[PDB]
Amino acid sequence: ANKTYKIGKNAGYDGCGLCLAAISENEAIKVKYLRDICPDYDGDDKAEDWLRWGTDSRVKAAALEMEQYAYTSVGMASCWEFVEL
Amino acid sequence: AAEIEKRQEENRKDREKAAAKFREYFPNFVGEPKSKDILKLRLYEQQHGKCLYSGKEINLGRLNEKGYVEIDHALPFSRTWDDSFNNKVLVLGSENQNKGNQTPYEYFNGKDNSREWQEFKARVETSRFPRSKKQRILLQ
Repeated sequence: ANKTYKIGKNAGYDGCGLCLAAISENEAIKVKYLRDICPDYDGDDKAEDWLRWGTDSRVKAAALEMEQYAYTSVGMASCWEFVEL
Repeated sequence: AAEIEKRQEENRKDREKAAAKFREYFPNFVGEPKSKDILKLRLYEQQHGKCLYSGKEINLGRLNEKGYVEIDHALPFSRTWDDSFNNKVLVLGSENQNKGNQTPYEYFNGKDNSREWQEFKARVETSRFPRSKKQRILLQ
């Protein structure tokens, strides 16, 4: 599928990168970048990196917190859009 | 034996170079810079110190300032799946928000050979990007 959503203006956008996004009313209302969740992620924001990093305990904890209020998925921020991966 | 090894090795053999320049230009930086800081400087240098979309001057002293400049994709990932370094540019946050989910060709009205498109193409062509990257950014 790879659904795509506009990232909202108060979501924490910081350019392109792998991120978690909380989706509400067809918009990514909050993004949290992998490079911020996991300071030791020094990769290049390649889509396939989520297979390794999706199971990191810090990613799991961040996603659980977002799921408290909205549908949450891993994906890619790019050009003000969130693409589910 | 397996382009990945060359990528990982040559990509190794490009980060010390960019880390060395970061120390040169920010010799009073506090702590260790991260990869995003290092890459911002690399793109700054290849773009001749200017925002790619607007041509405006990037204040090198503000390079690491929150909200000032961002690295983003030129061609939207949603439409290309292109997460490569050849698809990454350094842009003022405000100009990147105006472009949104458009390609440069769309954003600059390249279909009408507009002056803004010609100006943008000239900035890309005069950058220090490799030919593969100039080609990527200008894809129609």
